[PDB]
Amino acid sequence: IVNGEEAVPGSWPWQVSLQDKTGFHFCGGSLINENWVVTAAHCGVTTSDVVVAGEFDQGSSSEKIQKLKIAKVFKNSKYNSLTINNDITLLKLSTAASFSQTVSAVCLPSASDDFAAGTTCVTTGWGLTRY
Amino acid sequence: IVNGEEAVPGSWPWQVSLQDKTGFHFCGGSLINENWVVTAAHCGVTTSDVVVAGEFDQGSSSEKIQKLKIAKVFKNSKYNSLTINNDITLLKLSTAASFSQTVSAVCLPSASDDFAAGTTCVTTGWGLTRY
Amino acid sequence: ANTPDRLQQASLPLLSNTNCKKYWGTKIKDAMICAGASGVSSCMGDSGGPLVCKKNGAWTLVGIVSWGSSTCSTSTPGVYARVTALVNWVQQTLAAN
Amino acid sequence: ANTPDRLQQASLPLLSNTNCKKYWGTKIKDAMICAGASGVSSCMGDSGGPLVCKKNGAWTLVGIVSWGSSTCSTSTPGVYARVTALVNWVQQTLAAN
Amino acid sequence: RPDFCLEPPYTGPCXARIIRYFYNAKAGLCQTFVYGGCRAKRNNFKSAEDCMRTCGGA
Amino acid sequence: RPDFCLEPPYTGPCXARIIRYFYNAKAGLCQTFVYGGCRAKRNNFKSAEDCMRTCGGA
Amino acid sequence: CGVPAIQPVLSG
Amino acid sequence: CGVPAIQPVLSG
Repeated sequence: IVNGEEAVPGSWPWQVSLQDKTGFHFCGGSLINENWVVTAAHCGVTTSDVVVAGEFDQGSSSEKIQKLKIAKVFKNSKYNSLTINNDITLLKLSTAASFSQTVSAVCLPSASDDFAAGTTCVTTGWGLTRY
Repeated sequence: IVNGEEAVPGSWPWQVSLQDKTGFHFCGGSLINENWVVTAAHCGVTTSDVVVAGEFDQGSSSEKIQKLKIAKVFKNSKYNSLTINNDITLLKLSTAASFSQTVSAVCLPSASDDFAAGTTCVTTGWGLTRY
Repeated sequence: ANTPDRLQQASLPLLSNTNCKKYWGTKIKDAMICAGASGVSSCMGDSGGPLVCKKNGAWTLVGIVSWGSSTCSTSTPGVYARVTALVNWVQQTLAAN
Repeated sequence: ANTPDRLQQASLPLLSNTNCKKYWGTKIKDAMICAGASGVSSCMGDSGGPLVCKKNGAWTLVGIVSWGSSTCSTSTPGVYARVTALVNWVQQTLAAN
Repeated sequence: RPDFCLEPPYTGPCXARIIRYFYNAKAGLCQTFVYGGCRAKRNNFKSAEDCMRTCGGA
Repeated sequence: RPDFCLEPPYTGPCXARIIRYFYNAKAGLCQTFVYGGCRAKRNNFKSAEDCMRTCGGA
Repeated sequence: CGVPAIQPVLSG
Repeated sequence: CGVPAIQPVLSG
């Protein structure tokens, strides 16, 4: 996030980090319950990647996190790799996340919810702070 | 070779190119007979690498070369990986080179031969022409 | 550059489709929602993370970070997967698995 | 930064060990022979190739490209595996295989 | 070799941080870069070996 | 991570052209370079995976 | 869902 | 050995 700010640690407890088998962060995601993460289809997640829950400081080797294996990847079959439309994938965890002060789920909208233009919303992540 | 010059094509017929399985040149070598190439021990050659004989222009896909598989690698056991002393390895080819106008062997000296300081000699290769 | 070690956040406004299309035109499709152009920008490594808005006091997933400016410009709209257009698929997938 | 497509050659003088050690000192060992410092230099990708000297109408392998200046300087001695010191091992290896 | 091997690496518009390989003709070998996850150009490979088999020597 | 992960890649004095990996702390990932074949420093790996398992995040 | 145990602080 | 069918030509 460019021109964002540091979050209060643990205050976005659904935020997960998607990492390869060496620990390299390539995408974020959101817990929607103890067994499922929603992320983008273009992230290309496979069952060799892992879901890291409870993280704040990726440079702290001591921080207490849950590295969770992925049992199955459900890429929306209508994801359009040309137009980028329908850009969503679900990850089913092989072992449930253990919810806690720093790990819990985001709510999901109903299909009919109207979120008005101009509403102040928030986005979070470990992406670049400078391109 | 820095500040060398282009060879006459085929005029160094013992010069081989040692390449990995994708065709990437990492070292030279010299044919000493139809079945054996001598090269440096620090080149780290393995039986997955290949000996390319008869080459002049590595950018020409139409040149008539012999890609030769390596059956066994004989690194001198006295090669000293700290001091670089005894830097020699022999490659036994699994199929013989076919000697020809552009492919043939260099002679080997005897252990007692003397090559006097100041003798003008020649070295050849596809190494960098500028560092 | 390299990513920050520590989790970042930014507040930002949802954009109407009409205002988003003033920049991105017909690249904006029916399962996309735009936000930002407000001095912040999602950027590489943010993809797949959340865009949340409060609904009756509870943070609710409205977007998934998807794509945008190729230099993460903070004056152009960021584009997010529109979760309302995709949540029926989410619920069906959970129910079946 | 990339190698030449076409095979290169250079003429260069053999150096005495004493003159070679004036630059490289005790790094020169008994199965090494030095050549060059004469306006040419072997460089990355040349290793393992030949240093040949011609006598009686025939070319003979006297050195194997080994090591030298870490920037391939043409004014310092190149170092080559000294084939006379290693050819007994060559012949033994061929005879056994 | 294919001319697409001479194009600079292309991160694209998506915001992932995915490690890919591209052929760098100035160096003569494949190098890693960060790909955004969508709209890849052809000089974009999942391994160094694929990259070098396709573009080596360009 | 080990401090050797922060050192620039080292080609060394030998004259081979061997593809190796080093961790680039400025970029945050491993990158290829040309190794001369002897006297390797520790930020020098035969695969990207080895490099990232040893130096990733330095 | 959607209610962090640790409240976020946003400069706004 | 040692006698190329194509004779090398060296400047100098």
